[PDB]
Amino acid sequence: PQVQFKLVLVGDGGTGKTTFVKRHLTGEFEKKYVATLGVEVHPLVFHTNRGPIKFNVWDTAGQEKFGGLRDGYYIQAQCAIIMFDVTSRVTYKNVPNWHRDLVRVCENIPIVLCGNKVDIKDRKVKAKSIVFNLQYYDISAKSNYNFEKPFLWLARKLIGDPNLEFVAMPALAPPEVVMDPALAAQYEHDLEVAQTTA
Amino acid sequence: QVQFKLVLVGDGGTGKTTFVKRHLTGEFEKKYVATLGVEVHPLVFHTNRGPIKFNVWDTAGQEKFGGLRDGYYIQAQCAIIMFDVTSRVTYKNVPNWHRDLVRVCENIPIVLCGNKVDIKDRKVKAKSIVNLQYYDISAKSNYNFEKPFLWLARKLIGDPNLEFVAMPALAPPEVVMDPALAAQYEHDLEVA
Amino acid sequence: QVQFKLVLVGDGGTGKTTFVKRHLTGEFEKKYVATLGVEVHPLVFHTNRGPIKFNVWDTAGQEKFGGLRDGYYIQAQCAIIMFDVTSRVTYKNVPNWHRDLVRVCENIPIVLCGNKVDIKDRKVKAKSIVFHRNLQYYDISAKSNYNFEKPFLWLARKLIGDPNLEFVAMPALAPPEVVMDPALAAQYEHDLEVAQTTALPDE
Amino acid sequence: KPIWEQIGSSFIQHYYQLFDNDRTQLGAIYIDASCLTWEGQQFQGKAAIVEKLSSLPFQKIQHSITAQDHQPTPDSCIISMVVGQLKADEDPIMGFHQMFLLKNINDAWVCTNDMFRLALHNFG
Amino acid sequence: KPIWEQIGSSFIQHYYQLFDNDRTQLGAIYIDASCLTWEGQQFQGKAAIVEKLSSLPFQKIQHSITAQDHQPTPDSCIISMVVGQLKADEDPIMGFHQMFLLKNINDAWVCTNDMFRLALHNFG
Ligand SMILES: Nc1nc2c(ncn2[C@@H]2O[C@H](COP(=O)(O)OP(=O)(O)O)[C@@H](O)[C@H]2O)c(=O)[nH]1
Ligand SMILES: Nc1nc2c(ncn2[C@@H]2O[C@H](COP(=O)(O)OP(=O)(O)O)[C@@H](O)[C@H]2O)c(=O)[nH]1
Ligand SMILES: Nc1nc2c(ncn2[C@@H]2O[C@H](COP(=O)(O)OP(=O)(O)O)[C@@H](O)[C@H]2O)c(=O)[nH]1
Ligand SMILES: [Mg+2]
Ligand SMILES: [Mg+2]
Ligand SMILES: [Mg+2]
Repeated sequence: PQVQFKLVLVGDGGTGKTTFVKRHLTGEFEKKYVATLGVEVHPLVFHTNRGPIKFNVWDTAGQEKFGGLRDGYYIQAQCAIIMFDVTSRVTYKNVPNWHRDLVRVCENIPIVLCGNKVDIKDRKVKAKSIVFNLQYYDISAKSNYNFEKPFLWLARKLIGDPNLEFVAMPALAPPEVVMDPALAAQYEHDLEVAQTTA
Repeated sequence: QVQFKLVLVGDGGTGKTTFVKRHLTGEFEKKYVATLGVEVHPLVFHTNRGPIKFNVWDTAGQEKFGGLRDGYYIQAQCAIIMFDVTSRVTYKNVPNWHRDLVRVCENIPIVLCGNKVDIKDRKVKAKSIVNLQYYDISAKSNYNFEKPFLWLARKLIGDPNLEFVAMPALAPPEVVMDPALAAQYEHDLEVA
Repeated sequence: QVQFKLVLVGDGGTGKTTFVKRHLTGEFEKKYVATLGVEVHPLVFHTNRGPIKFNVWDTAGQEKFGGLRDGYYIQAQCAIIMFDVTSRVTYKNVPNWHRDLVRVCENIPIVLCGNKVDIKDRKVKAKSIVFHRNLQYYDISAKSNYNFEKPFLWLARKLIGDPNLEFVAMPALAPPEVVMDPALAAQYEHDLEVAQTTALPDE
Repeated sequence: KPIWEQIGSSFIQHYYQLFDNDRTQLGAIYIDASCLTWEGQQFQGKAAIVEKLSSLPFQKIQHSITAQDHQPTPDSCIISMVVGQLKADEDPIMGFHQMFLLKNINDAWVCTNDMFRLALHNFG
Repeated sequence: KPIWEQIGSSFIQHYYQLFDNDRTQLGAIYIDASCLTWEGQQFQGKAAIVEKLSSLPFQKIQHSITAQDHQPTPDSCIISMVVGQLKADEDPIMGFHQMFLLKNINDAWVCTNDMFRLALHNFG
């Protein structure tokens, strides 16, 4: 029928996975909870210059706070977002564990790494540490900062068009926090420098 | 709108699901709730007092393993207890179902239904059967389909003169109900 | 004397004759009875409570063409059922030997023996061997005299009613024609131990 | 792999293979002291248990294990707990939970205690 | 109601009361010989168990019991199985199971064995 892509969203509890996916208002409105699987599936539609794409984002019911995910949570995933908290160094050090599982259960699908809560001034995990088929982005879910970036990169990879663009932002929940334009510019530069080093 | 939660209970294989599925818009508009093990069939009836809706709870077959959960019974305003007229054991389990129901819901109206009366070799007859009403039904033939719902509606609304001004669209009969048997069955029960 | 008839049975080629022949004096003193198709070996074992004599009945190969006659089984006070651990068919016939044995001799003590455990590429392993459940099992290798005394000791303990009975000395045995790898032997004994301790009930 | 986990895993595989194949033969894993609680209903001993399981009114059933955990107890028993799914006849797939306690009696691990519940609840 | 049902129900009520309000105070029910398997991860001893349960990354949690079944064991223990639902923080409601083996020591019942799982599966 439609070109749908299963996107599994994973990462340590409290990293802001749920807050992040909920930003897309229609996807929240039209989500579906399946308790047997422990997942809320959000249909996130984005509109590219070459038409619409639909990400079916699997958000956990918080069972990562209890233990590991069932393998069937990952099954048939076509892309993924690994999420950590830039104010919590442990969430970042657990990223390889998440990556480890994804590669095991899943095919060589594209994966995006997202460091969340960059609006919080006291940042522990910075660009330098992060940069040393995978990409990284700073995001702040509470301020919609860089919200579209992970989806654009995955869309480009999945469709095989590196010149793919989004012609319009989906309806987003209004920012509950200000992303300081000065910090954002600085972080964006810190990433420019870290990229030049890579 | 006026809606009533109706729990449809009884032994496995008595024809509960076949009965409720008869109501076509109710089947089409049903909703499965996995955690509760129920399919809720929203059955609308047009009455001389306006539209009423019986939200009928049908099991996912878990009555085969044992009793139903409280959450299945909770806030039911009426109930249908069903059994198989060809299986006497399903009828001897009626009090257990009644008991399980009352334990959660003390004083709701109940209709008892002996299903499969189209099967000529019948084991449970009017002799043995006579806020609780009984009707013969045959789900496969649409026979007496409306009877339990009309009684419950009159009882619930408190209007003994409530009428269904229209019959819901029913799945076409898959079996014929013998007119002579029906008349006899109806005669037997009328008399008391 | 204190003697017992012992019937040694099982499929042909399982190594029954090789086994009984290990006891050199019993081979020397054997008596052949053509009419019953048997060679009877007087196997003397010397226990701490004195000597015991197992008169072992060995076939003349008739098991290759079908079961043994009642005249063979009759009056047996104990028995050994043998199979080949490299041949699955011989282990699948073990129940058939038990049945015939029980028909003519209902309640006698029986030992089950998996022969030729010296051969690598064993097919019938410990885990598979749960049949025995008056029954006892042992690995044996006739060609190497491995565990040769085990079945007779167990049978001697049951018959006399003394579970503490020991053999004070091994009889004169034919020198091993084959090596039983000690490491391989230790492993096999461990497998059987574990199989027993992790046993679920019988069907 | 610990010995208790070995015995437990074997028991679980055998119990569900047999249940799905033929309920009526499950008597062999119990004894007369055995306790069953089946969806709240209690049964004692080999016979009553076999009667109960055999009487379950479905023509066919299938089980699958999602997770099984095993432990030894101070009294040298084995606890075996299961969370899985099942399908009776053509009904929807349902989760289930089951607990077994194993004791080594007469050189075989018999089930002394058994508890079963469907994964159905009170809140939708 | 049998004695094992009265004791079992009291343990259950006390366990989840403590668990829902202050996990850190759950040591008292466990001993050094206690075994906990928590979503597959095994733990031994009162100290290690309390640490694990305290470290669980949620701020609030709430359990409701769907069903609890209690039996007496041949070695005079009480084995209990629980099926129910929980809610951590503001997350969705999930099903769960939990088993307890209670042993009477010095006229005081303590948990020697504990197993926990979320009622989650690989496929619907
Ligand atoms: N300041 C800030 N807090 C956030 C952000 N995203 C999530 N949080 C907070 O992190 C906590 C847990 O978020 P949640 O979405 O439940 O994380 P999850 O466990 O990965 O689903 C909540 O109290 C949120 O307010 C963000 O972008 N900025
Ligand atoms: N002859 C006859 N069979 C029926 C009738 N209603 C149901 N059945 C049959 O009874 C069997 C079980 O019916 P089902 O609806 O699944 O019973 P349930 O377990 O109570 O839901 C099916 O094979 C149906 O075909 C009826 O009115 N007449
Ligand atoms: N490798 C090995 N071969 C054996 C052993 N016992 C018997 N055999 C061989 O098996 C064949 C038949 O053995 P035999 O004693 O005649 O078996 P029987 O028919 O049961 O008496 C002979 O070729 C033997 O060499 C053993 O312990 N190890
Ligand atoms: Mg979440
Ligand atoms: Mg049904
Ligand atoms: Mg021979």
